[PDB]
Amino acid sequence: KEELKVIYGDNVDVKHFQASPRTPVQQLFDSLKNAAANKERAAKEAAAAASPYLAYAVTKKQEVQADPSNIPFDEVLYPQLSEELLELELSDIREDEIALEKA
Amino acid sequence: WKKGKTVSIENLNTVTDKYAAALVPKRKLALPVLPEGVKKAVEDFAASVGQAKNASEVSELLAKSLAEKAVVTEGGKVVEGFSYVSKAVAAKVIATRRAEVHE
Amino acid sequence: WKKGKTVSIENLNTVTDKYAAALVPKRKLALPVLPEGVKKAVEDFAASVGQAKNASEVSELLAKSLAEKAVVTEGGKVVEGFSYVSKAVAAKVIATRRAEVHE
Repeated sequence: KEELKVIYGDNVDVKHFQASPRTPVQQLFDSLKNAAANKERAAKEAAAAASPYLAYAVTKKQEVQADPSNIPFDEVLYPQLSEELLELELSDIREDEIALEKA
Repeated sequence: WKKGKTVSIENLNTVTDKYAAALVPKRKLALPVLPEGVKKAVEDFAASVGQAKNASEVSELLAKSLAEKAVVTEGGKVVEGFSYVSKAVAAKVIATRRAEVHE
Repeated sequence: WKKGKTVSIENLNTVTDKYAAALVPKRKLALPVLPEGVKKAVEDFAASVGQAKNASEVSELLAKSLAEKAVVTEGGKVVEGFSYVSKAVAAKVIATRRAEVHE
């Protein structure tokens, strides 16, 4: 909820994104949906910065975070880990299936 | 910083450049953002042939088709033959596997 | 042509301009040809994000999606709300109707 409230508001409907998570294509298009409101927010935060160092740091932090290629995907970064997280879930489903096959 | 000297803004900004360079993932999806120089060039050609009412919807299909085949880059260079299973695809695998065991 | 005068190439060419203007149909489909100024602008952006191996195949989907919604113009202006049934769609109607009666 805390990762998707900044896109979809307070009533996130977490159940829909839990059953079907967002695609990398879908994660791109919500990053570009608020890309106009984020760059304007980075301008007003750099203007209200206390120092020129704090003004450069917010524009540099937002320039990295505006890029949707800078979205870290654990399926891309650690591929053998993400297939291990998949077979972690599928083994619990398989152990329930062996109990039904024994019956 | 040296005891007699004083740290300057140019050295402080390359340090923040080093922090934000670590925010970039080691291996990332090259999720393409459609540039406005490409986006309105398509939308003026769509308005050239009378399709200005669906000129925007054409540019979304151009943006999605570039995004559906988004490639994986590591050092800026494309990792050749890289296969990844996303979290939305993996949760679709889990849900049909749960529905097999539940029925 | 007058009996003392002599017909010039400028008058002969506007006459051939009048013949070729009749070759243009009174109501025509605005079938869009993708301009190369738009085509390589998409293909350089596709090569910008590492998709240069499928840069050409992206431009075909942009050309087809503009062509699948090709609009109908009469005097250069779009005929609003114009529906037409093509010969490929009509022959698909005939073939399933023949297959209904044959079975």
